[PDB]
Amino acid sequence: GAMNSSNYAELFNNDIKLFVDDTNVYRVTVHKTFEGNVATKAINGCIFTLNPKTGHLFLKIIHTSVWAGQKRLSQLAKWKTAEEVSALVRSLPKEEQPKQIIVTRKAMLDPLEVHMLDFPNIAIRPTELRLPFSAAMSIDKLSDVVMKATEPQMVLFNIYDDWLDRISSYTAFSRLTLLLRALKTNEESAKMILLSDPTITIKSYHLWPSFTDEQWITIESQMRDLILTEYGRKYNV
Amino acid sequence: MNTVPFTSAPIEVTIGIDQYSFNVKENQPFHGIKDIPIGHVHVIHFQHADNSSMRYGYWFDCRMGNFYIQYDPKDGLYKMMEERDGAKFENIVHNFKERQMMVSYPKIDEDDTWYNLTEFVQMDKIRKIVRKDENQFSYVDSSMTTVQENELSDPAHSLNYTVINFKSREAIRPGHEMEDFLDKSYYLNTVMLQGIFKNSSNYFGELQFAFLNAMFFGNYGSSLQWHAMIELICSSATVPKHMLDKLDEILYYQIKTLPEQYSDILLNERVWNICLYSSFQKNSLHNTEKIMENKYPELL
Repeated sequence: GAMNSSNYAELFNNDIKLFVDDTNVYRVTVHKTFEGNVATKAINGCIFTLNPKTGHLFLKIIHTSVWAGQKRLSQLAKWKTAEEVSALVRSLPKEEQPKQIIVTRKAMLDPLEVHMLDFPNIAIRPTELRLPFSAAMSIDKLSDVVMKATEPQMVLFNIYDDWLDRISSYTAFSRLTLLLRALKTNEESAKMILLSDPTITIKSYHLWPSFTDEQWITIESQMRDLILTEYGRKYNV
Repeated sequence: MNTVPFTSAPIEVTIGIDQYSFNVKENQPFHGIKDIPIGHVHVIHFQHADNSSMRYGYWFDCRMGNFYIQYDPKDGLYKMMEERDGAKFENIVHNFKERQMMVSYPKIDEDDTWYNLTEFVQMDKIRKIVRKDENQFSYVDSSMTTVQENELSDPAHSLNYTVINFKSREAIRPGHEMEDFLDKSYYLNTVMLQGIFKNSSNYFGELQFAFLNAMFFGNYGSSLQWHAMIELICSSATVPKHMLDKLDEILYYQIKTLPEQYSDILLNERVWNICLYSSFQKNSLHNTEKIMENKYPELL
């Protein structure tokens, strides 16, 4: 059934699984028209499909051309997400196919179940976790590839860089969710924490800076402080 | 007018005949039901006074044979049986009628209720849903499961309703996932009507039979099938105008007949709210919507 805090270790067992987050598939700017009405303009989006054990990210870029002359775009976006996840599963060799797909939003369940009828043994599950995957577009190199796309494209990343050489996948996932939660809560302050020190850079083949183990402890503490500081401002507490 | 004589009534029982019901006392001199209208299927149904568990009964058509009821003290139920000897049967019925030991099917001349509930129901279609080919009549009870219920366990005692499953490869053409899930017209018109039922009459016959088994036996699987066949039409953007007009009549008479005090167990809130207020056909069921709003406004 639904994935929660009771079954958190399940994310890092040896059964292949993917998280699917559709938050950034359909993205718009809202603006005034010359007549003083309001209009939307779509910008490029992405499906965020992540193996939480390996860090493998299947970033399907959704180019604005897929919306052209379509109606009910917020509904279509869920079905287009399910279509592309189904296509990704069919493209993988059998031994690489997931045994479970966890959707971050319950509105993805029926569209994904219907697209995956051919895969009755792949479980489609919701989660009770509030995961900050919407903040993916705050990771500069992911934002850059989405915005530059001139056509539909799939780009493969490891969202953990080389962290799994030093830490477990449980710890890597905890670090990722803390970074993404901080970027979601106060993007400018989170990016300042990550990039302020110019002597620590991001390798060409990485997404995050090349922090030592002790520097990651400092960064993680500064991210927790940012989240608490922001919670104190929201609620005046 | 045809007759279903009873050997005796050895146990206290409520007897149903179609939408009517009569209480019979233990060892009361009751010997059956006369003046049953020719031209319709009928159902004769039972609920024992000393154990309201298992409602059960028999679908039959007096045009297809001479039927009578006899209590079986081993199996503890009233059984329908066929009498092949015409002259014996006529002689028993004549004797019981002369002694006025039979109740009369109490049809008001103005009253089209039973026709309106069974318009599309035919015995040959009942006998394909309820498989017992050695009898011309069909036994149904409260506990019998459907083929679809058994998929999710004795197959010989099952209701073989047509399986309807909105999240099945039968309902969804590869490549038309969103189209077929949001608009069930393909599934209704090509798969079900053209493919399985052959015509709207057979589809409505099964829908009407499902409703009657739900109402008369409290058969849960029958209730599921009735709602699934309503929802499949209401969820289709493309339905022939004659089918919508007829569905409105069919449902109106079903909602009219339903006991008021059974609405909480016989009516699915989600399906009815969807069909009347959200679906493609939300504006196509005027008669049904008016009776539902006036009789069961709490469900909505």
